[PDB]
Amino acid sequence: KVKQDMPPVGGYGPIDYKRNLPRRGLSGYSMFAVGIGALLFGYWSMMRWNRERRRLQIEDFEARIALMP
Amino acid sequence: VAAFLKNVWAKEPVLVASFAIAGLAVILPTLSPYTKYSLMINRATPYNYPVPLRDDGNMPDVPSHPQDPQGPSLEWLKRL
Repeated sequence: KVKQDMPPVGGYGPIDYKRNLPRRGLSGYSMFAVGIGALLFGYWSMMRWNRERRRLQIEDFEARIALMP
Repeated sequence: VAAFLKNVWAKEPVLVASFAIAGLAVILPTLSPYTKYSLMINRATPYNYPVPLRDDGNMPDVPSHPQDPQGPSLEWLKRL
């Protein structure tokens, strides 16, 4: 008969050993640019809302002071 | 200067950025245009009942009826 030992048609195809750890492109300083940007949004909006809340504050004190007598 | 700051910002970014937030936090309250607004706001909120005074024999201003305009006007806050 023939022999049943293993090796097949040669090569088993290619195999990739070498190291790969790629792909993060979002990082220049521009990460700072987007974060600091987010701050620049927060202070804008929050500024507005605190102004509004002061307006309400004066209005409430007006309620009280009109009550006082 | 340039090399010194490049090197301290190469080694210890936390400390450099800390001094930046510090210093800018020191100077900027002096320059910015919005400063006075905060003061005038804070002074515009009464905590204490406005108390009338004897009117006759005085210089006319800050008039009796609350609608009569002669007094101070925070309308600038009404639209801002």
